[PDB]
Amino acid sequence: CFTPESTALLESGVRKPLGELSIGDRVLSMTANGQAVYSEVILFMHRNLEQMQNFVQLHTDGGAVLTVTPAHLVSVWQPESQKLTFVFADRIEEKNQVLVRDVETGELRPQRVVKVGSVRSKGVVAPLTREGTIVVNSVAASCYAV
Repeated sequence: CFTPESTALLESGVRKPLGELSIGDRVLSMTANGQAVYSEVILFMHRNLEQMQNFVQLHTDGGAVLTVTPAHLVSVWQPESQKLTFVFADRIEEKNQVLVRDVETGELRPQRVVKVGSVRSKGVVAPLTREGTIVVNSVAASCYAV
């Protein structure tokens, strides 16, 4: 799950916080091969704005900050094997590479994690897109926490 203040990018340039994102909205998502696409939000697997929760906070070298629950699946680039995979947020370490939207090109490109923090805050949201993934605060993630 994500925090409700986290940002989705909608198809017509709109930004919406996850706590106000609605079914039917089309949001930026990443395909299994790493391409950016728009995908409709079709349901919420979880949506509780009052639920207190411990979150991992991943800060990237380019200034994206992803706040997700420990078992949330986050996209990771492995440069030695040149392969995209998913890793639990709680397993991600500094210097691991996540996939971040470049404002210059709109592509999702690898960026190093520069800080791993934690926070306890209120509200959890898990929108599901048709693609099964979502770009949140410019960082590519699964829709799923395990």
